[PDB]
Amino acid sequence: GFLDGKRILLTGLLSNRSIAYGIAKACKREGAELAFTYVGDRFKDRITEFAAEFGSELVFPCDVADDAQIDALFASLKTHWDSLDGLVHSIGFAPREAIAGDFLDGLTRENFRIAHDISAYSFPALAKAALPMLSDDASLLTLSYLGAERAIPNYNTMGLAKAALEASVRYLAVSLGAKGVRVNAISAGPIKTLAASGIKSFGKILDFVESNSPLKRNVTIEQVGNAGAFLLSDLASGVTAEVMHVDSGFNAVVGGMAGLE
Amino acid sequence: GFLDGKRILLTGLLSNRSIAYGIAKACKREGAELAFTYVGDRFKDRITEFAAEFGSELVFPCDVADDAQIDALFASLKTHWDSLDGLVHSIGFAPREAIAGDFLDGLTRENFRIAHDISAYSFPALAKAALPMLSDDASLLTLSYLGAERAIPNYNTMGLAKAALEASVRYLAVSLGAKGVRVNAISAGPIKTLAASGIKSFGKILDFVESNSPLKRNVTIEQVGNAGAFLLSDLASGVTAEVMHVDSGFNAVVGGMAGLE
Amino acid sequence: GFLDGKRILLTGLLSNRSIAYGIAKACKREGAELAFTYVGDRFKDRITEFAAEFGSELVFPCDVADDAQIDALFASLKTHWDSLDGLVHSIGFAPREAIAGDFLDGLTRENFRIAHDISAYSFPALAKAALPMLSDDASLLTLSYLGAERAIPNYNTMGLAKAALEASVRYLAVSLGAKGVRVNAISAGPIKTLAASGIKSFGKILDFVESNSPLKRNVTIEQVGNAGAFLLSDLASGVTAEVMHVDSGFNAVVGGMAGLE
Amino acid sequence: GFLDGKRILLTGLLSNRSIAYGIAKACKREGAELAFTYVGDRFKDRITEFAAEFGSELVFPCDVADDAQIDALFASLKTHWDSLDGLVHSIGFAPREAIAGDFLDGLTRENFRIAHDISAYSFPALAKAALPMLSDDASLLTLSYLGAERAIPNYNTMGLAKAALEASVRYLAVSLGAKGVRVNAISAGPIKTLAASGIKSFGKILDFVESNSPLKRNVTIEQVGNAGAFLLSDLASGVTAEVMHVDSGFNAVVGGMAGLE
Ligand SMILES: NC(=O)c1ccc[n+]([C@@H]2O[C@H](COP(=O)([O-])OP(=O)(O)OC[C@H]3O[C@@H](n4cnc5c(N)ncnc54)[C@H](O)[C@@H]3O)[C@@H](O)[C@H]2O)c1
Ligand SMILES: NC(=O)c1ccc[n+]([C@@H]2O[C@H](COP(=O)([O-])OP(=O)(O)OC[C@H]3O[C@@H](n4cnc5c(N)ncnc54)[C@H](O)[C@@H]3O)[C@@H](O)[C@H]2O)c1
Ligand SMILES: NC(=O)c1ccc[n+]([C@@H]2O[C@H](COP(=O)([O-])OP(=O)(O)OC[C@H]3O[C@@H](n4cnc5c(N)ncnc54)[C@H](O)[C@@H]3O)[C@@H](O)[C@H]2O)c1
Ligand SMILES: NC(=O)c1ccc[n+]([C@@H]2O[C@H](COP(=O)([O-])OP(=O)(O)OC[C@H]3O[C@@H](n4cnc5c(N)ncnc54)[C@H](O)[C@@H]3O)[C@@H](O)[C@H]2O)c1
Ligand SMILES: CCc1cc(O)c(Oc2ccccc2[N+](=O)[O-])cc1F
Ligand SMILES: CCc1cc(O)c(Oc2ccccc2[N+](=O)[O-])cc1F
Ligand SMILES: CCc1cc(O)c(Oc2ccccc2[N+](=O)[O-])cc1F
Ligand SMILES: CCc1cc(O)c(Oc2ccccc2[N+](=O)[O-])cc1F
Repeated sequence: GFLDGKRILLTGLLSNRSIAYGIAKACKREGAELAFTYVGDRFKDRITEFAAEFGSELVFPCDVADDAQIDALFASLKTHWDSLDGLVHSIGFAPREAIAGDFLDGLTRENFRIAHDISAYSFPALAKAALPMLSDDASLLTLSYLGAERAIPNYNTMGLAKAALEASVRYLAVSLGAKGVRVNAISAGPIKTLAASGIKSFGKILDFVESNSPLKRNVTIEQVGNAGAFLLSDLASGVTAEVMHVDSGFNAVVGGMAGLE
Repeated sequence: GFLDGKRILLTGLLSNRSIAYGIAKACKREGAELAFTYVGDRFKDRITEFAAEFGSELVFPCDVADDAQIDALFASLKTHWDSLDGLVHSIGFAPREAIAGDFLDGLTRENFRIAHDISAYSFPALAKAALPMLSDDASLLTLSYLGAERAIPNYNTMGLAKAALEASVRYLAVSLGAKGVRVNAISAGPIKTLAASGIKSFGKILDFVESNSPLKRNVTIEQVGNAGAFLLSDLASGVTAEVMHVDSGFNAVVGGMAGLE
Repeated sequence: GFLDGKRILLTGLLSNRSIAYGIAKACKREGAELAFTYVGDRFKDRITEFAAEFGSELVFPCDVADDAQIDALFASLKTHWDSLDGLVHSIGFAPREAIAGDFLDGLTRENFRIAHDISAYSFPALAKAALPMLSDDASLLTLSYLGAERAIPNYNTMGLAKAALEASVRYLAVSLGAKGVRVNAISAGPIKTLAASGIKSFGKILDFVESNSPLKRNVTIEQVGNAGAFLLSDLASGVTAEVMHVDSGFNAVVGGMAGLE
Repeated sequence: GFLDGKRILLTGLLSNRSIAYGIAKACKREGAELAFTYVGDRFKDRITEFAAEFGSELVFPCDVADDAQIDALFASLKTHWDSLDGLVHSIGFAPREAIAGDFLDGLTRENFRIAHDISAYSFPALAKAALPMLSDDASLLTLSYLGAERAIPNYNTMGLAKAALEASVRYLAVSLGAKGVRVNAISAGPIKTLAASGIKSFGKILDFVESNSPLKRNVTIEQVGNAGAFLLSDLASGVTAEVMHVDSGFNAVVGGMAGLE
């Protein structure tokens, strides 16, 4: 397909319901060669299997809290791939209390720190670490959420982190653009994933979106994935510094103002 | 490719440098069946040829100033196509003085009217007229410009018109979304086209973008086209009500603040 | 107060519940000298009284559909005021069907035209007509609504018109800024006014905002008015081309995603 | 004036050119009672003097890196003021290399951390710490910059930090709004201040803004201050979760596309 020959590294493939699984599946379909990261030796087995069902045996540990692992990841990858065409950043984290209840109740310096460190800093950090082996027409993708633009209940500290994440997309696009590398994000709609379990009221959000988005339907990892593959391909070569919504248009409306119909 | 079987109507193919030419070329490449509109019997010959080099003999007059022609277009098309999968709105107009010099000097009620009528109203108007023969997973595309979001010199009345155009994308996405039809826009960067001749300082804008966009390069009708084809395809089924920038990221920076280096 | 000596013309004072009434009241309070417009000889009596309770006897007919009345308004005003410090644009209109039910059902070329003509074009048109007697530090205010930014049910064609209105703010700010005149808008929240009667589901919107805005309360013409007076004063001299929300922060959240609590 | 009786705490008054100095001066003028913070015992003398020229003897150390000082600040203030009506957050920091040259060259985990910790986290942290003594109609103000919205040369890591700062405004507005407290920001234009010295190319930016903003002029701490006082007053009671530009409209244009005139 439109990603033949492209070599792409995917982070954040945790289960068969992960957004990164859908992106991987679309990229593979379009002819990319894939490689994967995992967090912690315990998960090496599960990820090696995932990579195998995508025709890949390239897996590398990367806890983004750890500078050593970030540098090692790309030293390791470089032994297998001379150059890297795509990077998918599809990871994040915030302590329970930082994404539950009131925004201030759950706010601490450490909660703020961790959330921004893992969910925002890790993207340009991965970009920097990958730069030497990035090809000139490389493309970097990250995943964001509407909670960066507007206040969403329980999203809280992540919203702050995502807004910084979206800003890093713009600074990264400038910093890497002379060379030719593009940098974008997808602002995905609610998808039932493992991470989604940390958002109490996710089911409520999910229902609301289904009811109120222009398409009257929620998105899938296939849809987010197909847009992933697009942004990562040369079809999207005129596109950088862009936060693309894949949320059935939910971002663009003001919904739920029917009154107990 | 990813538009096999899709039947798509393109407006605004005036020359081999038109944005609509690039979109057509990408769609054809991806396996779409195409049909075209032209303005005025004089141009029937030139467009019939364009359609022929895309493997199509379906051409239909449509001056969007004229309700009769809008209704006739889709009565005519319906005799050849049972259903319509894609509509490309790539047209517009504003009187010379409305896009030259000071915004107020060139402002008149008629200039305002014409500009909005042709450049903004015609999109949902085409959408409405096409609705009966639109398939459920149809996709409608229009072209906008950064002048809708921020004041650009000489763009003037068009900026107002484009902002209304971008709003119509959102209302159209809601209005047609229950049925399943998606509605989006591409905010394209400066491209040397016939319409571009109406913008004095286009060459200056073109230079500035090349110099200051993250990618340090201007876009092409191929790049805008590839993103067209994407939005029009099922790869973009999670995407509606979206204004997608295809401008090498220019929208996202504040450029040219080097001082006589 | 902070508008002493300022001479300000207000449009759109229809009743004691009009947004323009609140703006007038705040400006008067802050020491402005006021003048008013009315639509149609029938309403001359009601407006002359309103002006009297603001200490003013300056009233002038202005149907913004009519170029003659726009030019006459400022010829007339010029006989009483040597110079103009403030202009409040607080007017608009769209045919019933254009702001009811589905966006496409109510869409016609004439409905589009009228809506944009009265609600959007009239602002820069008033600005142009007023320019000769505008003082260098003059300030122009218009009123918009969140329906310009995001699709709101029933708002429909007005949303398109408001988006053009908000764009005209930016082009006007550039066009009049060298001279020193500022141009801004207030994106007001839902307020029970005569115009509000044209929006079926206004009560529903009103309830939703009260329930879901950060302040858990709706705004008043006093609040919109106080922000009016601010923007019109020299306190706001660093501010132009700005769309300021006065809506208890409603614009900035994603509300109502509680599920049948 | 319009802040009589209000008791307001100001952070970030470092010199007579600080933005916080201008805000203080406007608030005092409008009848507020003021109190100030300073960083480090060395600066106690300079700030005690500043407070004295505003009729205040209330000064309190607060290095926002330090949880102990944040809690102590409001224990101390509470001994003098029963309740707090206003808080001005006008502080920040990023290591030299984090705001110089390329965005990636200067990027480190620690640089990211410090920048976000001091420039973004400290605002809601101050809000939380102040909450018990905040009155119901209290108002909190922070200062941001256009670098949060679009990539600006050399702004780099601060841009990320400011975007998180602006998001915290929205989450804080929701979290504190039921009680009635408002939370806003001013996105100020370039002003020659001590902090400005950390931005090489500040003079270039300053020149560009003067040349290209709609008002053809830069802003002052008086202008930012007057808008401060506004947001902090009951005139702005309909306004929360708002990022208000005070930058002569620079944000709203695309400037400098004249070509070597
Ligand atoms: N699911 C949604 O509704 C939704 C919507 C919009 C955006 N997103 C975003 O998409 C991305 C993926 O999340 P998801 O929905 O696929 O759920 P997920 O749980 O499947 O993926 C989360 C990933 O975060 C990774 N991760 C956590 N801490 C890490 C660390 N220290 N180092 C490396 N990786 C770490 C996990 O390993 C996991 O793969 C996230 O950035 C998330 O914010 C999700
Ligand atoms: N070229 C650029 O720099 C640029 C950038 C962003 C957006 N756009 C937009 O892309 C679209 C296409 O313009 P272009 O750049 O391809 O130049 P173009 O001249 O090739 O296309 C303009 C089209 O407008 C059509 N048109 C004018 N009046 C019409 C009417 N009454 N009825 C039907 N069609 C009419 C013309 O026939 C022509 O096909 C426009 O909407 C334009 O605003 C252009
Ligand atoms: N009330 C709300 O909820 C709300 C919210 C946001 C914005 N707005 C806007 O505020 C402005 C004022 O409306 P309102 O709420 O005060 O209701 P309103 O009915 O009191 O004011 C409407 C005004 O429109 C004027 N008008 C209509 N046609 C006109 C014409 N051809 N020429 C001159 N004037 C004409 C009317 O005379 C009337 O004064 C409008 O622009 C409206 O869109 C209202
Ligand atoms: N000057 C500009 O061009 C401009 C433009 C937009 C926004 N801003 C913002 O306005 C705010 C004020 O900066 P400024 O322009 O007045 O310059 P400034 O140097 O006068 O103010 C900076 C302040 O940061 C304070 N600060 C630094 N580290 C601190 C810490 N650990 N704890 C407490 N305070 C600390 C300093 O004490 C100083 O008062 C900043 O947030 C800045 O980002 C400035
Ligand atoms: C409500 C939408 C949503 C957004 C996320 O960023 C998301 O992913 C996370 C949520 C909380 C903490 C960390 C993550 N994450 O994987 O980045 C899950 C979701 F369901
Ligand atoms: C500066 C970028 C630009 C934007 C357009 O919308 C554009 O197209 C038009 C310009 C003026 C009037 C009408 C059109 N148009 O074809 O819609 C051409 C351009 F060069
Ligand atoms: C839902 C909020 C709202 C917005 C308006 O612009 C408004 O004013 C109008 C509504 C429809 C047509 C015309 C106007 N108007 O006075 O401009 C009334 C409202 F209640
Ligand atoms: C270019 C405009 C500008 C923005 C700032 O946030 C600014 O303030 C800082 C700049 C760098 C680091 C820290 C600060 N700060 O005081 O928050 C100074 C500026 F000149």
